Amino acid sequence: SGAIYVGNYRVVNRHLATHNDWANLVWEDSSRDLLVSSTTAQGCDTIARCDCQTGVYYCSSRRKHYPVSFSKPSLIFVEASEYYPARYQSHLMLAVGHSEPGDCGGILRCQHGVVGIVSTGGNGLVGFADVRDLLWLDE
Ligand SMILES: Cc1cnccc1CC(=O)N1CCC[C@H](C(N)=O)C1
Ligand SMILES: [Zn+2]
Repeated sequence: SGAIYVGNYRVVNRHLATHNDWANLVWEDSSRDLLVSSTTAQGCDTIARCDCQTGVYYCSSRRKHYPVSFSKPSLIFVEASEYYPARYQSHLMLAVGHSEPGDCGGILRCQHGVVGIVSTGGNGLVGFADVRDLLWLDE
């Protein structure tokens, strides 16, 4: 679990969105596993606007942060689950690192701010849904 709070927005994994998230829907993209809902309170996370390929992510299954090198956002094949059929997930970045299903929502950050959130994993690889292109999150 985990979310990004920037301005009047809450960014979560689309497969983990709540009833409240859907009742206050701003935008969602099944192909990205992202959903953004509105909030009454003001958020202070800073979104990175960069092409960083190194950063640190929070791994709840280990109660630890890990430094990683990650790939640029791309279309990557993702196995079927109770949430989605087998498909290509877009805007996804991979790194060599530990992750388990309850790890989705963990933040990946570089020196510039929030890069994205944990969205996939398995086989010693963790996948992060990028948020750096969503420029509207700041306005
Ligand atoms: C096995 C594992 C390890 N770390 C994080 C997550 C996981 C599970 C996993 O990859 N997915 C299940 C939930 C939906 C995901 C998606 N974006 O389609 C895919
Ligand atoms: Zn950066």
